[PDB]
Amino acid sequence: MGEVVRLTNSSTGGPVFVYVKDGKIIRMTPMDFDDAVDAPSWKIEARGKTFTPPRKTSIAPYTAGFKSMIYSDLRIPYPMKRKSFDPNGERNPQLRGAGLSKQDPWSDYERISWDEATDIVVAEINRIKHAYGPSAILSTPSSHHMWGNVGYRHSTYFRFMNMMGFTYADHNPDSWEGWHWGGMHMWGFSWRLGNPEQYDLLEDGLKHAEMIVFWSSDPETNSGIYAGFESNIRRQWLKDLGVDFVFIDPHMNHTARLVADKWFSPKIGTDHALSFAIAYTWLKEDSYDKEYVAANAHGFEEWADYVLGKTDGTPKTCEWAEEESGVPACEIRALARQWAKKNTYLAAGGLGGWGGACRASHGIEWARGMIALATMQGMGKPGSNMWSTTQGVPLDYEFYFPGYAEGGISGDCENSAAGFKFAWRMFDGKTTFPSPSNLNTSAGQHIPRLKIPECIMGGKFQWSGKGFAGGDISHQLHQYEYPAPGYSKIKMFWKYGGPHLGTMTATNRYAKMYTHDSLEFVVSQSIWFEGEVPFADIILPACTNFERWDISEFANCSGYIPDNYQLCNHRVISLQAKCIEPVGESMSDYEIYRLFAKKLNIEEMFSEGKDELAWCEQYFNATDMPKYMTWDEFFKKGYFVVPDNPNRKKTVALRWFAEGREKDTPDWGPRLNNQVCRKGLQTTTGKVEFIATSLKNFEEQGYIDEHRPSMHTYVPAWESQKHSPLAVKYPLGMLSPHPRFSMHTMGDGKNSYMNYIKDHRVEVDGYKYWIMRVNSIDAEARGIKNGDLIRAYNDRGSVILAAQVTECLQPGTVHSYESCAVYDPLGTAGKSADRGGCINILTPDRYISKYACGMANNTALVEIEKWDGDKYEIY
Amino acid sequence: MEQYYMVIDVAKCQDCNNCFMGCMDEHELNEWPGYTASMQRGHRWMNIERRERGTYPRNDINYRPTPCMHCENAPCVAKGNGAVYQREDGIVLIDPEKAKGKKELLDTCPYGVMYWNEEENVAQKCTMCAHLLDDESWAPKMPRCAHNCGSFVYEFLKTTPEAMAKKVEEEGLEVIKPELGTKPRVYYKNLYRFEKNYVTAGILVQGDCFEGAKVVLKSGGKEVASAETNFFGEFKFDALDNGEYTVEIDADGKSYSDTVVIDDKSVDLGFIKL
Ligand SMILES: Nc1nc2c(c(=O)[nH]1)N[C@H]1C(S)=C(S)[C@@H](COP(=O)(O)OP(=O)(O)OC[C@H]3O[C@@H](n4cnc5c(=O)[nH]c(N)nc54)[C@H](O)[C@@H]3O)O[C@H]1N2
Ligand SMILES: Nc1nc2c(c(=O)[nH]1)N[C@H]1C(S)=C(S)[C@@H](COP(=O)(O)OP(=O)(O)OC[C@H]3O[C@@H](n4cnc5c(=O)[nH]c(N)nc54)[C@H](O)[C@@H]3O)O[C@H]1N2
Ligand code: SF4
Ligand code: SF4
Ligand code: SF4
Ligand SMILES: [Ca+2]
Ligand SMILES: [Ca+2]
Ligand SMILES: [Mo+4]
Repeated sequence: MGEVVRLTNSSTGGPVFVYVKDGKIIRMTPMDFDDAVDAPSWKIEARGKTFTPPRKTSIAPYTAGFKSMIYSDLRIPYPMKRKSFDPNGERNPQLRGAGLSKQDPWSDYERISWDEATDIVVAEINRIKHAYGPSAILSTPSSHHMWGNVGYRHSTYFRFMNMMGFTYADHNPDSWEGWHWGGMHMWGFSWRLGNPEQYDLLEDGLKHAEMIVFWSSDPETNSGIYAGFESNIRRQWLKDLGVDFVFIDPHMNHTARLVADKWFSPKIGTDHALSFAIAYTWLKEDSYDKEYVAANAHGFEEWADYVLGKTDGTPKTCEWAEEESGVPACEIRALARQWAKKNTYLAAGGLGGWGGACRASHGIEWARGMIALATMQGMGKPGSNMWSTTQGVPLDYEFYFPGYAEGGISGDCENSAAGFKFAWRMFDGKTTFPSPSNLNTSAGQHIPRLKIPECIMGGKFQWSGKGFAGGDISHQLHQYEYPAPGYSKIKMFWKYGGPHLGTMTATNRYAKMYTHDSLEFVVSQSIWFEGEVPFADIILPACTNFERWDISEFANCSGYIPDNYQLCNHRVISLQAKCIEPVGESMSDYEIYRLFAKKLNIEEMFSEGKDELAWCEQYFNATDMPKYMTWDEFFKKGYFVVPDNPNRKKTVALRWFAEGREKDTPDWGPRLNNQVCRKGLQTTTGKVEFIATSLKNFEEQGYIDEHRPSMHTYVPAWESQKHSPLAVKYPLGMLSPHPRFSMHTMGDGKNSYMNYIKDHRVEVDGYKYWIMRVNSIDAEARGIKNGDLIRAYNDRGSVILAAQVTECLQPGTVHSYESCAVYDPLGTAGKSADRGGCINILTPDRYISKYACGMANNTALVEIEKWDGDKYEIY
Repeated sequence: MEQYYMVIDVAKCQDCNNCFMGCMDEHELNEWPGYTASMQRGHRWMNIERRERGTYPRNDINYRPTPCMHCENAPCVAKGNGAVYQREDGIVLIDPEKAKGKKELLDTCPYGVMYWNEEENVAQKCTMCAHLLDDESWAPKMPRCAHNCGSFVYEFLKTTPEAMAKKVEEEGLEVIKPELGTKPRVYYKNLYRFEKNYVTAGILVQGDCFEGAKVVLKSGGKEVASAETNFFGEFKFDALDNGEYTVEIDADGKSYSDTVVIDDKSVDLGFIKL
C-alpha cells in the first residue's frame, strides 16, 4: 500500500536499521555511517601504524534473526487464564503446570480480555495488601531485558512496582560471583561488583602488548556484553602486530578456534591450581615486579610462604598443578616464564573481569588468583595490566548519556545507579518526581533470587547480602532472614518473564514451587509462551522493543559497569522507533502498568500524564545530547554518532594505583572516605590484600567459612572430579557457559531462525535438541556417536541432548551451553527428564561458600549415556 | 559487461552464522517477485561447512561458508531447460515459475546448493540477493551475508574478468571442485585450512619446552617446509597433501626424525623428549 522506509531501533545485540513497508518489518541490518553527517572516528598510532575503526556498526547472531522472534508463533497472543483457576472458588494450586506435565501447555489456558485480566489481578492485589500487606506480593523480572532505556526493568518496572507492592526477589550477582564475593575483599572495586577499571587500554595494548592470556575468556562470543562483534578487528590488529594469544578454557572456545596460538584445557574447578603454579615459578625464579609488590601488596610475605609450601607442606609446583588439572607441567612453566619476560595482558573473562570461571565452585579463588598474577606483574604499568581487549576504546568519556542501569524514569536510588548522576538530572523536585521503595531496601524485605523455591516451599531462610552488594566491600556480609521481622510470607507472585528453569541452579526446584499451596496467585507478564509462563494463573502479553518507542546507546549499561560503551568502536545513540504496531493483543510494559495504575487509582502519580514518547523527550533533555541537537532534530535523524575527543589526556586503567598517586580516571570510585587523600584502592590498607582484612574481621567475629578463607589459598573445588565423592557416580566434569547464538533465553526456542544453526540445536526425528559437546574418547567408551540422543544426569535430574563428538575438550570434560528457553518435561513437571535442553537442571545449587551466596554453576559433575527413551520420572 | 564476484577468507570464519541469519531475514517472511518465493525453514542457501582436524590437544577447526557458486559454466543452466538462466553480470537464477513442479532440477548441481521447497513445489537457492543488487535504494550494494559479517570474511566486488583473474593470482584464490570445470565466481582464500592437513608436535629438552629448535618437513627426500619451535616447543606444517612425510628435528645438537602418514587427517606427534 506504500513505500519502504528505513527506521532505527536497537537490541542487546547492537543497533540496527529497520526497513518497514505497510506496517510490516521487511529486514534488519547493521548500521552504516553517512560521513556527511556522522562525526569522524578516533585514530590510534602505535608501533608504526595507524589504527582507525570501520565506519560501521556490527550485530550479534540473535539480533540478525530477531525478526523471527518478534513474529513468533510462541509469542503470547492475548491475556490468558488458567482454566483450573477460580479466584472465588477452587484455585487448584496443585494444577499449575498440569498441561506441561501432559506435554500440552497451551491447553491449560483460555482467552480473556485485558479488562478482565487486570480486574482479576487488581482484586488479588487489594485483597492481599489489606490482609497481609505489600510484602505478601513477591515479584521479580530477571537479569536481562529487551533493549530500551526508558522501558528497562530498572525504569518502568521499578517505577510501577515501587508504587504497588512489594517483596523483591533481588538478583544474585550472577555475572560477577567470584569477583563479587571474593575478589572484592582483595582489591575493592565494589562499585563494579569486583571487576576492574578498563579505561584507555586499547592504545596502551597496541603500543605495548607482546602477549595476551585469555583466561575463561571468549570475546567473540560474549563481546564483553551487548557489543555485537565490535572488537573483532582490534584482535586482528594485535595479531598482525605479532602479539601471541594463549587460551586457558576447558572448552576450545570460539575466540580460541579463530586466533589461538596455544590452548590449555584445565579440568573444571582447577584453574587456581595453574595460577598457583605460575606464581610459584615466578617466586622461585625472581621473575616478578618485586618493587611493585613491596609498595602495593599486603600479606604477600605470608601468601608467598604458602605458595612455596612452607606452611602446608606442599610446594605449588607445575607438576602438582598438572596432576590437578590435566594440563602438562612443562607448558605451565613455559607460559609462566614467557609471561614474566613479556609485556603480557591478562584477559580474565571476556569483559575485563567476569568469565564463566567466576561462577563456579572455585570461582572465589580463581578471581583472586587472577588478581594475584596481574599484581605480581605490576598491573597499571605500560604493557602490563588486566585487559580482555574488549573495552579500552578511546571514546569520549567526558560526554554523558545514561545507561539503562541508571534507573530511567523510576529514579530508584536504592536499586538503580540513579543516585550517581541521572536522578539529579531527570527530576527537578517541582514537576516530575521519582518512585521510591520503602520495602525493597535492607531494613525492608527481599529474598534471594537463587533461593526463591526454598522460601515459598519452606517458608523460611537466612542468608548474606542483598542482591548486588556494591556499596562497600562488607555490605555483602550483612545478614538477612525471611520472613523479615514484622513482614509477611509470600502469598502472591508477579513474574516478569520466566527463564529460571534454564538460567538458575538445580532448576527442577523452580518447577516444584509453583504447586505449593502457600502460593495463592501467580501472574506472568511476558512476551513468549515458554519456560515458566505455563505455570501462571494469569498471563499478560508484553511486546518487544520494536513495537514501542524508546531510546538508548549502543551497549550502554553503566551503573555497576561505568562507561561500558567503551566496548564499541563508536558511541552510537539511537531513537528506538516504534516500527510496527504491537503484535496480536500484546502491549508495552508501560501501557500495561498505566492501565493498572488507573485501576489502582494512581494513574496520575505513575504516568504524570506522559506516554512513553513524552518520557523519552524528558529523558533526552536530561543528557548531554541537547548540546549537539534538539529532540526534534534527533527524532528525525534516528541516531547520533558521538564526536571523537582527540585532546583529552589519557588515563590508563589502574596506572594511578601502580604509580602510587591519586586516582585520575572517570571511574565511579573508590569513594573519598574509602581512600587516604584519594590514593590507593578501596581496601583498608589501600593495597591489594592477599590476606583480606575484611574477611579476617568477618571470621574473627565468628563467621567461620572454610570455603572462603581470608588468605587466597588453594581450596579444592567442592564440585570437581578429584575432590567430590559425587565423581564416583558422575565422573564427567561439566561447564555450561553462555549460549553462542542467543542472548541467554532471548534467541533460543520461540521457533526462531537461530534454531536452524548447526552448532545451536540438532533436529532428530522432527525435534530440535540442545547440544552437549563430548570428547571422542569419552563418547567411544560409551558407544556414543555424533548426533546420538544422550541423557545427561546426576542426583538433580535428567536432560536429553544431541551429542557432538569433538576434540575441543580434554577427555573427561563435557560442555553444554546454558540459558535454554525451552522447558519441555517428558513426564510430570519438575520430576522428570527434560528434552527442551535445560542443562541447569543439573547444576549445583549449593552456595559457592557458606557466606558467599552466589551461583557455582560452571562446576557440575554428571554422567552421560545413550538415551533408552525412558522419561525418568524419579525426581 | 562488468560481473559480480565474491571472495571468502576461510581463516577468518568464526561460524557466528550472521550470514545465514541474513538470508532468513531477507527470504523467509518475504517474497521477491521475479527472483524467488519465500524461503523454506531448514534450507541453507548459505551453508557453512564445519571441519575439525587433529586430536586433543593439538587440534583445530575451520569453517567454509558456501553460498551458490554461480559458476560461469553452470551445469543446471545447461540442463535446466530454461528453468535456470545466467544473467550478463554472472548471476545464475532459477525462474520461480518455470521451475515449479520440477524436483529433478536439484540433481543438476555438482555442488548441491539448491533446496526443494515443499509448499511452493520448486527448487530454490542462492540468488545473491539479485533483487537487492538491482535496487539503487539499497546503499550497501552487496548481499546480506557479506553485509552481516562482523569478521571481515567477505569481499564482494563487481569488475572485469581481467581484474578478477589478476586478483586470483596475487592472493592465490581457489574454488571448490576446480576439476569439474564450472568456473565458480565465488573464490576462497586460505582454503587449505579447510581442505588440507597438518602435522604438529611439541619438543622437550630435559623436561622443558625447547624454543628455537629447527624442524624440517620432507617428502620423497627433499625439504618441503622448515620452521623453528615457539616458546611452547611446537611447530606446525599445514597445507599438506595426502602422502608420506619425514620430520627431522635438530635441537642443542641433538637429532630426531620420524615418518608421518597424511590421509585426509592431521597428525599430532605429541611430546618429543630430547
Ligand atoms: N552470545 C551471547 N553473548 C553473551 C551472553 C549470552 O547469553 N550470549 N551473555 C552476556 C552476559 S550477561 C555476560 S554477564 C557476559 C559474560 O562474559 P563471560 O563471563 O566471559 O561469559 P561466559 O559465556 O561464561 O564465558 C566464559 C568462557 O569461559 C570458559 N569457562 C567457563 N568456566 C571456566 C572455568 O572454570 N575455567 C576456565 N579456564 N574457563 C572457563 C567458557 O568455556 C567460556 O567460553 O557475556 C555476554 N555475552
Ligand atoms: N550453568 C550456568 N548458568 C548460568 C550462567 C553460566 O555461566 N553457567 N550465567 C548466569 C548469568 S551471568 C546470568 S546473567 C543468568 C541469565 O539470567 P536471566 O534472568 O536468567 O535470563 P534471561 O534469558 O535474560 O531472561 C530474561 C527474561 O526477561 C523477559 N523479558 C525480556 N525483555 C522483556 C520485556 O520487555 N518485557 C517482559 N514482560 N519480559 C521481558 C524474557 O522473555 C526472559 O524470560 O544466567 C546465569 N546462569
Ligand atoms: S558472518 Fe562472517 S564469521 Fe559469521 S559465519 Fe558467516 S562468514 Fe563466518
Ligand atoms: S553452484 Fe550450482 S546452482 Fe549455482 S550456478 Fe553452479 S551448478 Fe548452478
Ligand atoms: S547473497 Fe543473499 S542469497 Fe546468496 S548466500 Fe548471500 S545472503 Fe544468501
Ligand atoms: Ca611480564
Ligand atoms: Ca579457524
Ligand atoms: Mo550475566
